[PDB]
Amino acid sequence: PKMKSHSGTKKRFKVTGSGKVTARKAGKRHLNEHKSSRVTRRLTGETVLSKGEAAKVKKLLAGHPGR
Amino acid sequence: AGGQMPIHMQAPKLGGFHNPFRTEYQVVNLDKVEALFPKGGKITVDDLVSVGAVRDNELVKVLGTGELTVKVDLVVDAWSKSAQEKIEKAGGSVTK
RNA sequence: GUAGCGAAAUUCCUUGUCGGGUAAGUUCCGACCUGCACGAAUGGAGUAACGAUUUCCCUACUGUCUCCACCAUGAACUCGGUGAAAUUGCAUUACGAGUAAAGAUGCUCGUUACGCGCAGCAGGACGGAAAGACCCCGGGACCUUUACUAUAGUUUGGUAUUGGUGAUUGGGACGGUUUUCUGAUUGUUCUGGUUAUCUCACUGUGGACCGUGAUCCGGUUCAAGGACAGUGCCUGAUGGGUAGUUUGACUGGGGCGGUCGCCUCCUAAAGGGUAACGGAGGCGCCCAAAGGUUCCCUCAGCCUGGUUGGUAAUCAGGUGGUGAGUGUAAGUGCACAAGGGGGCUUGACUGUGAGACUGACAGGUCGAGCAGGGACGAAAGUCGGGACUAGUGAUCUGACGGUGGCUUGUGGAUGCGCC
RNA sequence: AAACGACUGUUUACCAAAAACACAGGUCCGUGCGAAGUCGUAAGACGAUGUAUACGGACUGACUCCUGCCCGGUGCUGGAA
RNA sequence: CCCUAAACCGACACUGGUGGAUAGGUAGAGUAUACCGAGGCGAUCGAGUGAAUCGUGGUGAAGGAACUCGGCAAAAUGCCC
RNA sequence: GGGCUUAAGUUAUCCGCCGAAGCUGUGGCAACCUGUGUGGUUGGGUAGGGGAGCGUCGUGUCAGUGGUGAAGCUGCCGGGUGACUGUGUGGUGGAGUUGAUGCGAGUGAGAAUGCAGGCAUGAGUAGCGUGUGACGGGUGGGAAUCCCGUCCGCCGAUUAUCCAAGGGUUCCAGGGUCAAGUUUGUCUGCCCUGGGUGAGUCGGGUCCUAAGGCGAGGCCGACAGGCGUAGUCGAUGGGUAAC
RNA sequence: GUCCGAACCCACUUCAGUUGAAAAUGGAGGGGAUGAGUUGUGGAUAGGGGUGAAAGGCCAAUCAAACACCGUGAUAGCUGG
RNA sequence: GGGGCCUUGUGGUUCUGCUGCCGCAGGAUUGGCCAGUGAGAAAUGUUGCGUGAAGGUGAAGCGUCUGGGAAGGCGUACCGGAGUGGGUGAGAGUCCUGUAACUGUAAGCGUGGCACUGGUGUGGGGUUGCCCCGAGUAGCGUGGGACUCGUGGAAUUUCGCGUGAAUCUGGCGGGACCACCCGUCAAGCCUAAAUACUCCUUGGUGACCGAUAGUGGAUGAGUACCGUGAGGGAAGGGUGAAAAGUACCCCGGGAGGGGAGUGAAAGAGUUCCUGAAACCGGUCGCAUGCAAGCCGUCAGAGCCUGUGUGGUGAUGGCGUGCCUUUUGAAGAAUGAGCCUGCGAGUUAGUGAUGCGUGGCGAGGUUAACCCGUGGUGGGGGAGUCGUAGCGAAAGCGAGUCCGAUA
RNA sequence: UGAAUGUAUAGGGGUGUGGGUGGUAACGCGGGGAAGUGAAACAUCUUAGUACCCGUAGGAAGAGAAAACAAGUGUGAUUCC
Ligand SMILES: CON(C)Cc1ccc(O)c2c1C[C@H]1C[C@H]3[C@H](N(C)C)C(O)=C(C(N)=O)C(=O)[C@@]3(O)C(O)=C1C2=O
Ligand SMILES: [Mg+2]
Ligand SMILES: [Mg+2]
Ligand SMILES: [Mg+2]
Ligand SMILES: [Mg+2]
Ligand SMILES: [Mg+2]
Ligand SMILES: [Mg+2]
Ligand SMILES: [Mg+2]
Ligand SMILES: [Mg+2]
Ligand SMILES: [Mg+2]
Ligand SMILES: [Mg+2]
Ligand SMILES: [Mg+2]
Ligand SMILES: [Mg+2]
Ligand SMILES: [Mg+2]
Ligand SMILES: [Mg+2]
Ligand SMILES: [Mg+2]
Ligand SMILES: [Mg+2]
Ligand SMILES: [Mg+2]
Ligand SMILES: [Mg+2]
Ligand SMILES: [Mg+2]
Ligand SMILES: [Mg+2]
Ligand SMILES: [Mg+2]
Ligand SMILES: [Mg+2]
Ligand SMILES: [Mg+2]
Ligand SMILES: [Mg+2]
Ligand SMILES: [Mg+2]
Ligand SMILES: [Mg+2]
Ligand SMILES: [Mg+2]
Ligand SMILES: [Mg+2]
Ligand SMILES: [Mg+2]
Ligand SMILES: [Mg+2]
Ligand SMILES: [Mg+2]
Ligand SMILES: [Mg+2]
Ligand SMILES: [Mg+2]
Ligand SMILES: [Mg+2]
Ligand SMILES: [Mg+2]
Ligand SMILES: [Mg+2]
Ligand SMILES: [Mg+2]
Ligand SMILES: [Mg+2]
Ligand SMILES: [Mg+2]
Ligand SMILES: [Mg+2]
Ligand SMILES: [Mg+2]
Ligand SMILES: [Mg+2]
Ligand SMILES: [Mg+2]
Ligand SMILES: [Mg+2]
Ligand SMILES: [Mg+2]
Ligand SMILES: [Mg+2]
Ligand SMILES: [Mg+2]
Ligand SMILES: [Mg+2]
Ligand SMILES: [Mg+2]
Ligand SMILES: [Mg+2]
Ligand SMILES: [Mg+2]
Ligand SMILES: [Mg+2]
Ligand SMILES: [Mg+2]
Ligand SMILES: [Mg+2]
Ligand SMILES: [Mg+2]
Ligand SMILES: [Mg+2]
Ligand SMILES: [Mg+2]
Ligand SMILES: [Mg+2]
Ligand SMILES: [Mg+2]
Ligand SMILES: [Mg+2]
Ligand SMILES: [Mg+2]
Ligand SMILES: [Mg+2]
Ligand SMILES: [Mg+2]
Ligand SMILES: [Mg+2]
Ligand SMILES: [Mg+2]
Ligand SMILES: [Mg+2]
Ligand SMILES: [Mg+2]
Ligand SMILES: [Mg+2]
Ligand SMILES: [Mg+2]
Ligand SMILES: [Mg+2]
Ligand SMILES: [Mg+2]
Ligand SMILES: [Mg+2]
Ligand SMILES: [Mg+2]
Ligand SMILES: [Mg+2]
Ligand SMILES: [Mg+2]
Ligand SMILES: [Mg+2]
Ligand SMILES: [Mg+2]
Ligand SMILES: [Mg+2]
Ligand SMILES: [Mg+2]
Ligand SMILES: [Mg+2]
Ligand SMILES: [Mg+2]
Ligand SMILES: [Mg+2]
Ligand SMILES: [Mg+2]
Ligand SMILES: [Mg+2]
Ligand SMILES: [Mg+2]
Ligand SMILES: [Mg+2]
Ligand SMILES: [Mg+2]
Ligand SMILES: [Mg+2]
Ligand SMILES: [Mg+2]
Ligand SMILES: [Mg+2]
Ligand SMILES: [Mg+2]
Ligand SMILES: [Mg+2]
Ligand SMILES: [Mg+2]
Ligand SMILES: [Mg+2]
Ligand SMILES: [Mg+2]
Ligand SMILES: [Mg+2]
Ligand SMILES: [Mg+2]
Ligand SMILES: [Mg+2]
Ligand SMILES: [Mg+2]
Ligand SMILES: [Mg+2]
Ligand SMILES: [Mg+2]
Ligand SMILES: [Mg+2]
Ligand SMILES: [Mg+2]
Ligand SMILES: [Mg+2]
Ligand SMILES: [Mg+2]
Ligand SMILES: [Mg+2]
Ligand SMILES: [Mg+2]
Ligand SMILES: [Mg+2]
Ligand SMILES: [Mg+2]
Ligand SMILES: [Mg+2]
Ligand SMILES: [Mg+2]
Ligand SMILES: [Mg+2]
Ligand SMILES: [Mg+2]
Ligand SMILES: [Mg+2]
Ligand SMILES: [Mg+2]
Ligand SMILES: [Mg+2]
Ligand SMILES: [Mg+2]
Ligand SMILES: [Mg+2]
Ligand SMILES: [Mg+2]
Ligand SMILES: [Mg+2]
Ligand SMILES: [Mg+2]
Ligand SMILES: [Mg+2]
Ligand SMILES: [Mg+2]
Ligand SMILES: [Mg+2]
Ligand SMILES: [Mg+2]
Ligand SMILES: [Mg+2]
Ligand SMILES: [Mg+2]
Ligand SMILES: [Mg+2]
Ligand SMILES: [Mg+2]
Ligand SMILES: [Mg+2]
Ligand SMILES: [Mg+2]
Ligand SMILES: [Mg+2]
Ligand SMILES: [Mg+2]
Ligand SMILES: [Mg+2]
Ligand SMILES: [Mg+2]
Ligand SMILES: [Mg+2]
Ligand SMILES: [Mg+2]
Ligand SMILES: [Mg+2]
Ligand SMILES: [Mg+2]
Ligand SMILES: [Mg+2]
Ligand SMILES: [Mg+2]
Ligand SMILES: [Mg+2]
Ligand SMILES: [Mg+2]
Ligand SMILES: [Mg+2]
Ligand SMILES: [Mg+2]
Ligand SMILES: [Mg+2]
Ligand SMILES: [Mg+2]
Ligand SMILES: [Mg+2]
Ligand SMILES: [Mg+2]
Ligand SMILES: [Mg+2]
Ligand SMILES: [Mg+2]
Ligand SMILES: [Mg+2]
Ligand SMILES: [Mg+2]
Ligand SMILES: [Mg+2]
Ligand SMILES: [Mg+2]
Ligand SMILES: [Mg+2]
Ligand SMILES: [Mg+2]
Ligand SMILES: [Mg+2]
Ligand SMILES: [Mg+2]
Ligand SMILES: [Mg+2]
Ligand SMILES: [Mg+2]
Ligand SMILES: [Mg+2]
Ligand SMILES: [Mg+2]
Ligand SMILES: [Mg+2]
Repeated sequence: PKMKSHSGTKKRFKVTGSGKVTARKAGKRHLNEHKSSRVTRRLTGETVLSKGEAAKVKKLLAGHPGR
Repeated sequence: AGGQMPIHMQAPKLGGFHNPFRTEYQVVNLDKVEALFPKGGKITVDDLVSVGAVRDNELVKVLGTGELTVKVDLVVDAWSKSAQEKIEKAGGSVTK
């Protein structure tokens, strides 16, 4: 049978043109008042995963190209 | 992950949405057009770019990375501004 | 906490104390009350009779014993027949003092010992039998309850079954008395609450009759109820009656106690890092100034003089470099002040981030330069909160504001996305 | 002679026969009969071919003398501004 | 045909369990017990041998619970008038 | 440990030797690096990673081979760095199977208190299930254990006799001694063959009902089903004619 | 629901057995033995249920939820191989 | 849309009543386009085909050699629309059974199809004025279920309980809802084929098993046996080509053996092919009764043998099992009495992701299915991956996104 | 024929007209409907509408001739791949 892809991984991770795995930075959904604009700038970007985490995400995606 | 909140839970969900009616433009470049129609392709068409390679039964947008030293009449579905500018500079045209 | 009872089937201390019994009595039985922690239908205190119940004593009686002996028998033992069992890494399987996974037939150093049988005894082979029944850890089961979430049942009201006619009580329709109105209303319709009636709805019932010569059942009828009850659906309450489950870890075993994230110091062995239920403390804030900027100032202590006034309030002179101070722990800092004061302000900005620091990662931290638009300063310039480092919470889901990217035939709407 | 249970009985087949259970007696609560209670989805049935001197539940446990104070908590019963 | 069993229930040709009927004599209250009757059996490995020891019985000087957690077991008592 | 001071004790110092799978010499194997004439470095190893193989079975193809003896089994003589092996040589055996090269695996066992069978160990050991047998004669290949007889002992509210339940041919006669019988056995409740059970009255049915079961219709229940009327069964009882 | 005591029913003590004669018995005593007695035959109650003079006892020789089959090759961060 | 209202049209008529002495309908052998045993508003005899169940025919070899036996060897011929097998005393194309090919089928309830018989039967155009078009239904509320959708922005669909419509200028659907547009006409019914399956029947097949395997079952197998019952549930295959199964004699009561016969073989004698290991013995060689032994190993005398290598081994040195699990085990931690057999990394996906290798290459590749009853081959490009990325997306595009066209 | 009873029905008496009963390996349709398991606990969810169960077929069944899709043209019953 076909292998299903992981739903959370589908919704959370992207794969770039060069095979890099990127996610959205965590920690900016709420409780933003005490955070400086510098902290929000650090948390508003797009993070590139480490090699091990990227391999795990690629295993979780059943060939799904990411969101 | 051993009980630690796993990456696929700690990372925030990329939100957004998908366009239900999004169409994807098969793209051909001026490098490829020049290479596959070197003898000054007079009137290239969707069928001609398909017999070369455009993956037919799709819209056949033409993009403009290249030089296009020849004169060519593209007759395709949509084109980029730089591609159009290069085409009229070389002396060709686009249609549709 | 009464009557009564009490070192008791209850008394920890405890062999309480006294008295009886014995030559000697932690037991006994009668008392004391100092009841750790009696007590009146989970009955209190008694009680003739009863007890293969528990306890103490006397007598009789005895191999229970001093202290065993002897006799006969079924096994044991020899011969003939028949003929298992658990167990089993191995074998030509000593002792001593050692050594080693800390208890050796098997290793070391020594000592002793001819080969093989038979009857015996149980010190060892950590002997055999049962993947310890205690302990802990994982799982399960059943039990309990004011654990959680449900549920049968019981119960509430609505509504359907469900109709007829009334009164007695509230809200309008509605005009046309009042006085559209603070206040009164009536009639003409409409709609709630409450309540009493009526009866080929219904009740599964009391009598009679018939199916039938049947204590079932049904039908007819009478009586009694009666739109109630019953039942369906919806709904609130109740519900260990029942069901599924949860009930953390660390830990010099576990339990109890304590602890769990963040910050500072020491341990920490002069980079960084470094554990213990190691040694000390803090944090879950605060401040519209205690932020920004610009200019100005120097403290604490000590000595002397001085109304109230004293060690110490305010004042003067002298001395005094950090020992004062710092919103808040501690350290590193800060007198060039980052400490004290005045002026003007909102940078406690928007768009950014070269380049680095630090973590397994999520992440945490610093940051030049630039644009916009400001504050302060004559300018140089400084300003993306606070001398620095704690004052915090990923994701999910939902919410508000803005934006308008998307919207399933189109236009809206609605929903979503983005910030 | 003391403790316990009044007694005869009953009980852990296969480690406990007892001071445990039962018991006669006692009290409280429920039940007006299609009873309450119980089995069952229901019809039915037991209760009972019984009718409050009965039936069901609870605790106590022959007999003698007795059974005190507390309704704040919880439960039950009644009441409904 | 077996049938208070070698034939049934116990895996056995198993010192266990299995309902009913008949059931004489003497001693005796007796269907207890002893020895016998009607009738039936000698039991399904034997032969020996004074070992220790274990089981099962027997007797015991003087003492008489000194035993032991405890008079456990045994002994004594026992019937009729 | 023996023993040692007459050091074989301590200490300073000198001269020798012993001593490892270390080093060196010699011979073989292997991995890697290197310019590729040389040479250099390396080769303990659990978990584990990489590489290259042995053996078994099936199978495509080619070459074959086999009663002048395949497979299997079992000796001897050999071979390889290993799993293993000989195209050496016998024995047993009686119908298949070898080499090359591919292909496919139910492809390798010493452990799982593993499963099945066979067989050891304990061991000629414990036991042979309450007891009283003795003798004379007989039978027989064989007799404590079979038959007959005589003594003796045992049971006798049962070790007797007859039923029910249950069993099912064990009953009788004759033949038998592999197995079974806790020994032996000529014997048997065993084996083999044949035979044996006679009812108007006995015990049941043809008669009766109890508890209880089933239950025409029926009532109840989503279905499945529950209950129950009329009935109809059901002895452990009633009724019923022989000694 | 008297007394002593056989049958009968029981199971208090002790010894033996404990690879037993026996997966609970045997020897010696012991309790009840006209009663809430005991026993034969047939029947009824069934597994979250039965029944229980109540021990969580018993329900076909292991019952804090029987047995058989099925879901099923349940699952096991554990032990073994 | 239909009914109605009309302008016409019914198969050529014997020539009946009614509507108007117009027309309508019954009528009757006869055409007849047709249509038929089907779901089709229906269902009743005679004639044309190859066959299934049984059968029939079915080609073509001898001679020598060794052997118990020829299918083997050697020589030499034949058949083949037949060389697929399986038998026969060993390995057969021509010995047997068959096979190829052809043929028969009477019969079937036969069956399928054809003819006939027989049985059954037209519309087109206009027209709104009217009439009809499936009701406790659709909807709505509520409590549940199914839809990717787990109550939600909740369409569509469904059950219980309430409530309850329009009906053509109408109803429903197009994911709340409304409008328009597009589609469609629910609340009546029947419908072959492609699809699923095998207790059975017939034929065939297997890099499937070969008696601990394969069914539990190659045999009295759901049997023996166990359980009250539901239920559980085995083990045991092989003489030889042919019984020619050992006449007769001897020891023995027999059992068993010894002679002899049968047979190629009897050490193939029925417990019978082959006959391994554990295990149990006889014989021979050496060692062993002064010795402390994880049982071996290295050194090594003597003896035996010499089939000149082998067997044995006095005596000396060194030396604490295997596995598991462990910081650490000879361990007095676990498991194993012994041998033989059996017993654990598999398989399936046009799964995911690497690598090796082969093909093709800016292209690669098919899936279902169709053809090949002749297979493993050919077709099939629907799809799918590569061919452009960036963005939540509109979109833009070698750029894009955040941003101010920074 | 017609009860109570008036209509009449229930019922009763004929007649025998037709059908039913039960079995069956898989496949079908309609309905009822687990748990172990997974989620490293667990309750939503999962397992799974699976196991099992009830009713009921046929040689196949079910479905089926648009109150359908589509999205601007169009497709034209259902089933299956
Ligand atoms: C007074 O402390 N002493 C030392 C203990 C002890 C003393 C005398 C005994 O007579 C028994 C015991 C222990 C228990 C253990 C029980 C246990 N069970 C209850 C879970 C168990 O696990 C088994 C078993 N079959 O494994 C049993 O044997 C068991 O039931 C039983 O019977 C026991 C006895 O007999
Ligand atoms: Mg947000
Ligand atoms: Mg902010
Ligand atoms: Mg956590
Ligand atoms: Mg005292
Ligand atoms: Mg005390
Ligand atoms: Mg005293
Ligand atoms: Mg009181
Ligand atoms: Mg009280
Ligand atoms: Mg008390
Ligand atoms: Mg009392
Ligand atoms: Mg008292
Ligand atoms: Mg008393
Ligand atoms: Mg007593
Ligand atoms: Mg005395
Ligand atoms: Mg003896
Ligand atoms: Mg002997
Ligand atoms: Mg030591
Ligand atoms: Mg020692
Ligand atoms: Mg030693
Ligand atoms: Mg040794
Ligand atoms: Mg000995
Ligand atoms: Mg001995
Ligand atoms: Mg010992
Ligand atoms: Mg032990
Ligand atoms: Mg254990
Ligand atoms: Mg246990
Ligand atoms: Mg034990
Ligand atoms: Mg639990
Ligand atoms: Mg249990
Ligand atoms: Mg109600
Ligand atoms: Mg109501
Ligand atoms: Mg009234
Ligand atoms: Mg009335
Ligand atoms: Mg009235
Ligand atoms: Mg409870
Ligand atoms: Mg509970
Ligand atoms: Mg669970
Ligand atoms: Mg835990
Ligand atoms: Mg813990
Ligand atoms: Mg502790
Ligand atoms: Mg440091
Ligand atoms: Mg350091
Ligand atoms: Mg550390
Ligand atoms: Mg300052
Ligand atoms: Mg702020
Ligand atoms: Mg940077
Ligand atoms: Mg920090
Ligand atoms: Mg600026
Ligand atoms: Mg200025
Ligand atoms: Mg500050
Ligand atoms: Mg400041
Ligand atoms: Mg979550
Ligand atoms: Mg659409
Ligand atoms: Mg922003
Ligand atoms: Mg007293
Ligand atoms: Mg006392
Ligand atoms: Mg008593
Ligand atoms: Mg009493
Ligand atoms: Mg008594
Ligand atoms: Mg009893
Ligand atoms: Mg007992
Ligand atoms: Mg009473
Ligand atoms: Mg009632
Ligand atoms: Mg009654
Ligand atoms: Mg009491
Ligand atoms: Mg009060
Ligand atoms: Mg009170
Ligand atoms: Mg109240
Ligand atoms: Mg008898
Ligand atoms: Mg017997
Ligand atoms: Mg028997
Ligand atoms: Mg007399
Ligand atoms: Mg007697
Ligand atoms: Mg006699
Ligand atoms: Mg007799
Ligand atoms: Mg016997
Ligand atoms: Mg002797
Ligand atoms: Mg005596
Ligand atoms: Mg004497
Ligand atoms: Mg004496
Ligand atoms: Mg005397
Ligand atoms: Mg005396
Ligand atoms: Mg004493
Ligand atoms: Mg003493
Ligand atoms: Mg005594
Ligand atoms: Mg006595
Ligand atoms: Mg050396
Ligand atoms: Mg070396
Ligand atoms: Mg060397
Ligand atoms: Mg190596
Ligand atoms: Mg080395
Ligand atoms: Mg390894
Ligand atoms: Mg040959
Ligand atoms: Mg072979
Ligand atoms: Mg090969
Ligand atoms: Mg294998
Ligand atoms: Mg093996
Ligand atoms: Mg075995
Ligand atoms: Mg032996
Ligand atoms: Mg002997
Ligand atoms: Mg022995
Ligand atoms: Mg012996
Ligand atoms: Mg003996
Ligand atoms: Mg005897
Ligand atoms: Mg005898
Ligand atoms: Mg005799
Ligand atoms: Mg006698
Ligand atoms: Mg007598
Ligand atoms: Mg008979
Ligand atoms: Mg016979
Ligand atoms: Mg027999
Ligand atoms: Mg006989
Ligand atoms: Mg014998
Ligand atoms: Mg005989
Ligand atoms: Mg005989
Ligand atoms: Mg009769
Ligand atoms: Mg009856
Ligand atoms: Mg019926
Ligand atoms: Mg009768
Ligand atoms: Mg009868
Ligand atoms: Mg009495
Ligand atoms: Mg009896
Ligand atoms: Mg006892
Ligand atoms: Mg004992
Ligand atoms: Mg008495
Ligand atoms: Mg019964
Ligand atoms: Mg208890
Ligand atoms: Mg039992
Ligand atoms: Mg349970
Ligand atoms: Mg499952
Ligand atoms: Mg498992
Ligand atoms: Mg273990
Ligand atoms: Mg022929
Ligand atoms: Mg030939
Ligand atoms: Mg319609
Ligand atoms: Mg709708
Ligand atoms: Mg709804
Ligand atoms: Mg759903
Ligand atoms: Mg709806
Ligand atoms: Mg729409
Ligand atoms: Mg249909
Ligand atoms: Mg088999
Ligand atoms: Mg074999
Ligand atoms: Mg076999
Ligand atoms: Mg049976
Ligand atoms: Mg031959
Ligand atoms: Mg042979
Ligand atoms: Mg054999
Ligand atoms: Mg053989
Ligand atoms: Mg010697
Ligand atoms: Mg030694
Ligand atoms: Mg350890
Ligand atoms: Mg060991
Ligand atoms: Mg050992
Ligand atoms: Mg262990
Ligand atoms: Mg072992
Ligand atoms: Mg083994
Ligand atoms: Mg395409
Ligand atoms: Mg049928
Ligand atoms: Mg669950
Ligand atoms: Mg779970
Ligand atoms: Mg788990
Ligand atoms: Mg159909
Ligand atoms: Mg059509």
